[PDB]
Amino acid sequence: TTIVSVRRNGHVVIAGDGQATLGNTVMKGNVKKVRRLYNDKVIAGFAGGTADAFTLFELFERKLEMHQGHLVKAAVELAKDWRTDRMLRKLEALLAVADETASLIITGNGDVVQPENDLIAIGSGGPYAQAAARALLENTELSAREIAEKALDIAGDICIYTNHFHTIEELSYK
Amino acid sequence: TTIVSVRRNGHVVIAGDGQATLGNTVMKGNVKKVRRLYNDKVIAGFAGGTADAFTLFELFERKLEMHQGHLVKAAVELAKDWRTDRMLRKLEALLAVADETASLIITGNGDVVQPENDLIAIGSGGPYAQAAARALLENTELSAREIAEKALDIAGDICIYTNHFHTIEELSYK
Amino acid sequence: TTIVSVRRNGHVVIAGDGQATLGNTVMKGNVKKVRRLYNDKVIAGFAGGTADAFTLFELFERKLEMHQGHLVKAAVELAKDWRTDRMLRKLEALLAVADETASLIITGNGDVVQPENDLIAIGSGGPYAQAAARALLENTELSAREIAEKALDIAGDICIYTNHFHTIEELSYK
Amino acid sequence: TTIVSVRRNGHVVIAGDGQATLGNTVMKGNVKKVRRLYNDKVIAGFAGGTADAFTLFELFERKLEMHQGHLVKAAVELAKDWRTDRMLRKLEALLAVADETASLIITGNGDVVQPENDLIAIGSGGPYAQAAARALLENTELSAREIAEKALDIAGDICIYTNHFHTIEELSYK
Amino acid sequence: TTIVSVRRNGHVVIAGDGQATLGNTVMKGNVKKVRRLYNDKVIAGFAGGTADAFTLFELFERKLEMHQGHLVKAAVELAKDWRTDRMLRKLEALLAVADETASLIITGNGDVVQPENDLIAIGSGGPYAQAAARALLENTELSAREIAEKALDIAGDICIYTNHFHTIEELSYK
Amino acid sequence: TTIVSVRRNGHVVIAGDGQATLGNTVMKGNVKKVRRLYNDKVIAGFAGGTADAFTLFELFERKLEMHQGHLVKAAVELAKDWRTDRMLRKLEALLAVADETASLIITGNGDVVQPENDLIAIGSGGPYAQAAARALLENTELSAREIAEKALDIAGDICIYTNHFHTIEELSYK
Amino acid sequence: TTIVSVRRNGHVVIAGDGQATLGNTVMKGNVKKVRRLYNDKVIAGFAGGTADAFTLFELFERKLEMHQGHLVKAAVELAKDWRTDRMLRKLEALLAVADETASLIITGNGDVVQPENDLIAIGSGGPYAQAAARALLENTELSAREIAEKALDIAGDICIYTNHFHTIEELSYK
Amino acid sequence: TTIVSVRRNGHVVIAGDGQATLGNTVMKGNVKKVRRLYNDKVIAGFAGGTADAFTLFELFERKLEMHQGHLVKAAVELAKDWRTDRMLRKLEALLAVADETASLIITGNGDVVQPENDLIAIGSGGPYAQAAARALLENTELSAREIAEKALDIAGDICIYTNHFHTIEELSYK
Amino acid sequence: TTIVSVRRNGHVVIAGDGQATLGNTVMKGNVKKVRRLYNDKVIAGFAGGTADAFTLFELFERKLEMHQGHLVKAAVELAKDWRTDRMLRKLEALLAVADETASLIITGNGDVVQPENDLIAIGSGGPYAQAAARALLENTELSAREIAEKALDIAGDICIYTNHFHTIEELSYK
Amino acid sequence: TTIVSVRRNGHVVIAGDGQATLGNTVMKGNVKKVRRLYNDKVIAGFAGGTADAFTLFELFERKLEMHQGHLVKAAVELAKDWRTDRMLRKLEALLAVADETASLIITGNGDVVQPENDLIAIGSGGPYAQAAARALLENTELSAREIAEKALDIAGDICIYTNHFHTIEELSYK
Amino acid sequence: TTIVSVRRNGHVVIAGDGQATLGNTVMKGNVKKVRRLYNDKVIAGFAGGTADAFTLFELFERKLEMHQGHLVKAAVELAKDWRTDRMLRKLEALLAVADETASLIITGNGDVVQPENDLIAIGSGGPYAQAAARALLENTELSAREIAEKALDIAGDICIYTNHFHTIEELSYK
Repeated sequence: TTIVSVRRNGHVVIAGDGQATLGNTVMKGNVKKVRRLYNDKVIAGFAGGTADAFTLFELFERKLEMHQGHLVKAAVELAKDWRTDRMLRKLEALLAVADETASLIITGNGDVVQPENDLIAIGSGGPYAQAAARALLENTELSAREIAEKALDIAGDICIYTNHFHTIEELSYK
Repeated sequence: TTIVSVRRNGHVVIAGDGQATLGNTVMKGNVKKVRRLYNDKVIAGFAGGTADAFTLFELFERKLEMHQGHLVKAAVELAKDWRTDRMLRKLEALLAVADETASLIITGNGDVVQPENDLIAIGSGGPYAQAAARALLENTELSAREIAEKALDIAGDICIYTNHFHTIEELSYK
Repeated sequence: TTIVSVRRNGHVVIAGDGQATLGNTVMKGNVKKVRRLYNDKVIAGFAGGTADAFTLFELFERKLEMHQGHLVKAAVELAKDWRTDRMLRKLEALLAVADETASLIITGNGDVVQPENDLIAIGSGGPYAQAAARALLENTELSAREIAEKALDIAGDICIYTNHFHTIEELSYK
Repeated sequence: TTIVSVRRNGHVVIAGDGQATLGNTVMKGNVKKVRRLYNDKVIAGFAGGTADAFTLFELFERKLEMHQGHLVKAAVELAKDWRTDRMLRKLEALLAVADETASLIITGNGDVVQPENDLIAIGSGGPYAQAAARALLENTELSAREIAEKALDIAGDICIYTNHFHTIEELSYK
Repeated sequence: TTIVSVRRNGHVVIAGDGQATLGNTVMKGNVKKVRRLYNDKVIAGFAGGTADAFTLFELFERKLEMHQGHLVKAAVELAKDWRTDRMLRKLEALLAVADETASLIITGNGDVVQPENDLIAIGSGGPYAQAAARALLENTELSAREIAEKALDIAGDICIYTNHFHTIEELSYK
Repeated sequence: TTIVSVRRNGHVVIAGDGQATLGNTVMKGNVKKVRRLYNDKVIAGFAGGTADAFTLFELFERKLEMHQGHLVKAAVELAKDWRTDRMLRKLEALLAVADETASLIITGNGDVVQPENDLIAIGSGGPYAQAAARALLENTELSAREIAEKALDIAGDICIYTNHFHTIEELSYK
Repeated sequence: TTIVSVRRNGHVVIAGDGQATLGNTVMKGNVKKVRRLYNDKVIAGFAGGTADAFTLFELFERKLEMHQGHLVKAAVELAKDWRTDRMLRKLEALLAVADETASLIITGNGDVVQPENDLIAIGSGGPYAQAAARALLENTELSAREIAEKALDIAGDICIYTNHFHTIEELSYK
Repeated sequence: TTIVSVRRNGHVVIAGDGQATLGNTVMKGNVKKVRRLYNDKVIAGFAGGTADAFTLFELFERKLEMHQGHLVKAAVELAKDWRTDRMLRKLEALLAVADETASLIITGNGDVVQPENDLIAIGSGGPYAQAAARALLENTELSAREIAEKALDIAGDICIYTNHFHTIEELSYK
Repeated sequence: TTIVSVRRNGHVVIAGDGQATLGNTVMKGNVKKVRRLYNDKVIAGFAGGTADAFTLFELFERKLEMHQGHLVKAAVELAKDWRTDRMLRKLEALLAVADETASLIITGNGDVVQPENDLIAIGSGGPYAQAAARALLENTELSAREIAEKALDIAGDICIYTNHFHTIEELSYK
Repeated sequence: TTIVSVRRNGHVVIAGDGQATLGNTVMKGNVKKVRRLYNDKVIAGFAGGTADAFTLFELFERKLEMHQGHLVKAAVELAKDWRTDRMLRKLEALLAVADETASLIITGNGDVVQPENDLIAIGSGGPYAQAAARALLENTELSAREIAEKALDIAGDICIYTNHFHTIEELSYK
Repeated sequence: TTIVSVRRNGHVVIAGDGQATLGNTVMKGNVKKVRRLYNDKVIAGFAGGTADAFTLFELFERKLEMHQGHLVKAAVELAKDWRTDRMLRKLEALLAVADETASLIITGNGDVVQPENDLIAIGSGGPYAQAAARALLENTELSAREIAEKALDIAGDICIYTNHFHTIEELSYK
């Protein structure tokens, strides 16, 4: 799976493919890896278990209620619980979550990372996506969405675990 | 890679995809895995190294000169040399080779196998292809080529190491 | 083992084989892998412990009583407790469950999955069944049952862990 | 160890050898691997720890008190507890248990298996015993006991972890 | 990563690089590895989870409030809870913390360590920094800062996991 | 390391970085990975032993003298001896070689490969270069050189085994 | 073992420690790891077997006779033979060799490396030595010998496989 | 690390080196591995974690309060708790502890060992120390301290994980 | 280590050696592996932690007080708590315990074992003792003691983990 | 397999069992592991391959022709060839060979061993046999043959890879 | 095994133990590890194959005849052929050889080594001997012999692979 987030001109997106792999075979090709949270004010993508994600995203909206939409703070409370809690600790996922404020990554290792230009590329195909996203951001006037999409397809072309089915969520605050 | 051979009504084909994988990434998407040998009277596909194949196919045409096109005999002489010879022994490939006479597999283990209905499906995607080829052969009046193709695409859909680029070689003796 | 579900024309089936393996030998050849549930309105197949099964399917029916036949909801509840309950967590299986509404998979991870066309193929022989089910579904008029069947035999013919003993549970609705 | 159960003409037996192996050496040659439970109405054999078995068999008689001798039901309650309970989970054994009703296997994996003709053959020598038991059941008019015994000796001859010391328990309901 | 502390002439620094690695690729190049604490009387560098850090440094300040700036004591308290608390135990990091009093390391093992000359060099690039810090400290008049710097660049020049983005937190006292 | 070749508008380049790694440290930062050959009519990049290189590129030029600049043919000859000669077999590398005719890869396996659009990206940083080269090639008018460059920096920015020292060998023909 | 070569002001040195380690114990503390070759015009150090080195250095003087003291050329002929020859291939060492012309490393992988300022640091302690050598070269007016020595001692202090026994060979061409 | 205890003529000592090793590098050279406990009436050395030791030694003084300085009894209570307690169980150290009564070793395996002449030599260098201590005790009239010291240095000379920094604690009861 | 029990003519002994090993060296040569219990009516040998032992044998005596010398019963109780109690579970050993009644083994698994002729041989040298004890028992009139002895020396002569220091605890009854 | 040689009163024997084990199963129970060589003047047993032995014993008779029956000399010539020769090196066996002169072992490691009293016990059951043989030799007036036999049976009783089928060869020179 | 050489006051000895081990048991207890050579002017000890030895020591004497007693030279010749000759290469051992001139080690690697004070300690018990030899050599007036002896016993007392059977070969010269 590959998940890409690009942010440009009051527009931030999160795109992901839809391949689920079991060993050396495709189990499902249309997994929805990107969704909306917190009255649609937040976009998010995840690598790994769907139910695992469902649980982590729910908790996140929760932490968000507790910090008035402050992305980062609620983001850390989750990176906090995630590593402490005996149950959450067992969960396995890679969260990519964004809003008008900022974009960031959330790992089970109690980490909240905010890459260089809010450019996120997680998943087995992450780096390939990042590489293309980078090339495009710095040499074309393309939109966030256009980049996320063209980047993700490139990833899809190189990464054996990423396909071409997409799901995109956008956020405009301009 | 997946290679499928189907034989129906004086028509025998050999189809293969074109993915070359390095670790978890696609190195090349249009590898030509099927070709012609012996004044076009023989069709052949291979899993593994291209140069490796080139060497083994050359020798095969050779063995064919030595047995007047007798597929099987020349096939075994190759399965013979392949395991004995200090150099060939190092080669690694999976040969699928056919003519109007019969279709067969040739392994470095000095094996020449002729599956149940001349139906061959080698490669990481082999079984998936075989399964579809089987379903189609026994429930539709489709041509060899149609089956090889539809089977290969199915393989391509399931196998993470097989793509949708095809190369087909057909032989009509009707 | 191999479990295949197929829904075509107001008919939806679940078919499984009967091999129980241990190491490299067959412990049992007639295991019942497909049963009925919720006053025979729901069908289901399972890969795993026979008792494991008996506890999950019971709980399911239970969840169905709590959501009046709403397949999905109960399904999500089950997958919900399954990954939470300290007792249920140790249980291991692969339920394939379906009714006139929809077909779907439940994995101990807590995932409820709805494959592309209500086509389910779980178990080591899973993909070989899928491959053949797909090929039949897209190139013949055969009935949902006939497909599960033929697919399953093909699975059993390739998978060293799947045999030819079958169990089918159909369901007509239109 | 090898444990064989055969049932023929209102006569069901359970036979087992008596070897205990430590690494590559025989630690004990007369281990009693078969015994009686529930006012002698039930026969049982076990592969693995003696104390482990003692604990599991005790609980089983218990579950039997709770289900009026209903073998199967009490059998599952045990396959249930066995996988759930934090303590039992650590136990390691393979239970073979029979009565006039039916014979079955009970694994720590929450499994209760009833082989094809109530023919059970568990243990490193299981398959060899099964193979002989099968040959004898279908080609001679021999008693359950005669088969169990001759089968077990054959196992003993082939399996390096099974000896020729026997313990048999029989049950006649004719 | 690489964290270097150096104390010479009433000046004590902590300098770290900014590389975040995952597998064989760079996830982030500008991580803030060195921050300030206890009303900016204390400096500190950390190798590990960004949130992990945020929880430890907070607790530290907390411990400092309980021992009025007594670096060491608070440091021992922190290392004390860290290996005891069921939540804190799962946290993983490497704090380098220091003030005019003394410089020191705190490891999740519960160790508070005071290296030979308040010279700290933690992280995969640790020793290459040490090696160069030592060489500068013993053969030049350079300032504490200048050393941490130069040392760190040298570290980044050798360590595949350390880069040239820096973060320095000085402290003058005399 | 990372070697990128790119051919656009009668211009074809080969660009490589200069990092030499050993374990987790940098042994050299300025290795010359791209040189010229055949009286400067041919360009080439190589990943591997510096002497290894020196023997292969020499032999190549030699093969070119035997096929009057026919890139491909010489290339096949080289790949031919390389897998045969008892001395050459032990040599390990990855040549990327190209001229106005065509660009291509030669692997010790004996393979001569011509990637989709004369786009070559070999080395651990290979795919990150590819990903970015592809993105630039398909969304900007940039020159072949400019792409190799930018691509390579992006590679070096992600790959822990690739740096920013470059070596470029262009070639104009039209 | 650690071997350091520094070159400054018409003065080039090669210093090495003298520890030989067997498992976790010191077998010998005064191994002579540096010596002179080719009528004293060449200095050299080696990591690994003494006899192994003796053989490789002999051959090197030989190759030197064949190339009129041309260090580099003779250096490559050795990196050539070393990887080809069936006997030499088995040898295991790391050669560091210098003259007034230049300093370089010679590996069994058919590699001849000339680090950035003729600064060589091979051996388990290599990097630590390099780091100190670097710090000293760029911040003090110290001689080659002084650096090699102070660097080597630092290495010795950090590397568990390097001691403080030294052997130095110098070369003055000023 | 190496820890040696020798007892001769109403004089018992405990000597240890001060090396802390991280992988293949020296992290600290002056670790204090020997200390005093219980109003100075008890001497003690430890191999492993400092904080780990701190915790175990504290508890030991405690157990000592509970058994009126009876070394052995309090020693066993600690070997008792150490293996039982869920927390202590995780601790890792090797205790060497002595008083005028006797000297002994205390392992996490619930073991309290009193070597042949109160001669203790634990740590990676233990055996080498023991060997020298033995030679000296039985062939010279040297004091406990002299032996501990000369033995420890020998260890230090042979063991790659032991240095020459010492800490000694003596006890005179004559 | 090696523990041998032998009962012949109203005499029953337990004999063990004294080697304590760690890695490939001898930590102690005089460990007391055989002691007395229950007001010296019962003898016993143990392989394992010295403190571990001290806790088990105490509990045993305790159990004996609860079943008036009924060796077996107490033995079963001990083996019962041993595998249940959360504290006792972590304890590891091998008790050989016996009296005029009977001889037997107790393993942390919870097993109480009575070997063929009250002949016990536990420990790495176990079988070599058994082999010799058996040979003496069946071909000579030697006393129970004399056998344990001679057997044990033979054990010590073969087993690298067993020495010639002995501890014997006899018992006459008739 | 177990092979025992005993020599007493001008009588020397070689006894061996007859089990051949494949994995965990008995493949053959009457393998002849002992035979005669050199006009019956020499007795011999072997552990391992039969054909392997056949080849080694043939060569031995040969070496014997070349050294006039001098056991030892011819024995070493074989231990010589065995390790040198490119073909013999691949052979795997354990030779036990005796004559009136002396008994000895011959390993592929170029070793010729003459145990303490010409007492040989090789094979997985070797030690158990040796232990019994020892006990018997030093406490009974039994013949060589009686010991070899009783020892071998004991081995057979303990060793899971040795059975009770025997082959004995004796030699009387009195 | 353990071989100790010690030269003090015109006396030089070589002493070895006699244990031959295989797995975890003793195959022989009286192996002769120290012999004489070159018309008894030279002494030597060896760790390894008994025949292996016999071939090396012979060749040595041979080399000595070619360099008139020049220990070192012959020693270098031996180490020279040893790593070259296709036959000798497979031989494995550890010669310790010495005369009035000097003492030294020869390893199959081709190394001739002269340890610090003609003190040799090879074999698994090597360092424990060294440790004690050093301690005696530096703190007592004992003779070379007496040291080798005492050292060796100490070795045998610690090393599980070394025993107390000795073989000493002295040499007086002054």
